[PDB]
Amino acid sequence: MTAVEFIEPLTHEEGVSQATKLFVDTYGAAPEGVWAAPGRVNLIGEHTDYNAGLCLPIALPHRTFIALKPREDTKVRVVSGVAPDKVAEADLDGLKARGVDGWSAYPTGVAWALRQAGFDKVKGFDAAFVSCVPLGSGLSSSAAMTCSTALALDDVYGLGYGDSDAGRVTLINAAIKSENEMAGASTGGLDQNASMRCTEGHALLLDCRPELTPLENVSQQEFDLDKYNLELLVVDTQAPHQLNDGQYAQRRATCEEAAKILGVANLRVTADGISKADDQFQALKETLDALPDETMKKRVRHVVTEIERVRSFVRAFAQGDIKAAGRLFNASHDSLAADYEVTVPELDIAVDVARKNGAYGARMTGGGFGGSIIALVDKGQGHEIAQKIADRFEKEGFNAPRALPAFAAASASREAKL
Ligand SMILES: OC[C@H]1O[C@H](O)[C@H](O)[C@@H](O)[C@H]1O
Ligand SMILES: [Cl-]
Repeated sequence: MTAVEFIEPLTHEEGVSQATKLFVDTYGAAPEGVWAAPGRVNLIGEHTDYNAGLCLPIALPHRTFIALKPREDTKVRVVSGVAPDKVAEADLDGLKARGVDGWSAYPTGVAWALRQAGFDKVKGFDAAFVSCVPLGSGLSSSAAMTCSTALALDDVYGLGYGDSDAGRVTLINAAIKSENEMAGASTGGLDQNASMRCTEGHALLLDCRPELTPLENVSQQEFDLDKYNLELLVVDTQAPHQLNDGQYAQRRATCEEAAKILGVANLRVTADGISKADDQFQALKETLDALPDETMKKRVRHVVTEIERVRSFVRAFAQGDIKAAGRLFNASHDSLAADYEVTVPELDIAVDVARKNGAYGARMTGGGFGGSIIALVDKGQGHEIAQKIADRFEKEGFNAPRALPAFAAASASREAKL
């Protein structure tokens, strides 16, 4: 039985080359250019983004590439390099929310979102996608697809939102709106902020209070693994997970009803009230006594402690306290498992193997219910822990996992013009 596979990121050259070839093969004409948005890892601050909390993503070197040409009419053609025979075709003229299904919903929905926002310059396009953000990995293949399309449409229609950070929040809202209202997949804003606003060697300290301007809601935190002789191990469990199954939405609804019983606009209000209390334990106790439901107490107890763990992680990493940073990873997972109840055996067992084989800490990243774990480990130990996870997986009768190199990489950009 064969060694655990590592999924190497497509280079600049491979992405441009493969995106354009799929373009020419499907459409015949050359694209106007090639754009790209990365997948992401969320280091800590999970199930916080839709509660107006704190998140800390990095962008992966792993990118979705779009070759795009705008069209004179309102028709949209899209093709994906995982099925280069199925061209999906749709029409923007009079298009309604939910008006496209399948994966074509996501990129079509981006033009739909921009025309809904009053960008009357935006008509149709042909696009070809090639990605190495693994599907079902919970590393935001979704956001990589929408944010690449949103940057391409901004560029070819000359909207003027692509060449600034502040500008991209308008493209981000469009990408978010495509996923929520066209693809009908509930999403909270973490993935698309990461994909369009992270920078190399930095994590994005994202504040999700919706009243904040773009300059107020991000801080670039130094995240140089080489400084501390670290490696970030990422292992996609490949556990089975129905893409959009209602679990994520139930969570959001419980939180939204938490906030209503509590009489706050959102749980970040509640979390900030507890944090600044002398006796945080007494502050959380008085909060949970207001929620009569056992499960709702646990969801709120997760969101309150998780926001504080983001502030605690940002301090720990800047101090070079990698033991303390690892413990914060461990506490975030443990909270996701017990209090939020979004883990599965594959995630728990992968984490336990990492823990018992010298990881500073390990945790599920993104939504849960499957997908990927992340581990702060010593440089040169990633392969060994990945292979230990794979061996356990086979002993368990689980599907084989796969691992990804990971480090803080660049956000969305244009890769090619002519
Ligand atoms: O941290 C939980 C996470 O789950 C998914 O990846 C969502 O799309 C994100 O917006 C975020 O809510
Ligand atoms: Cl096909």
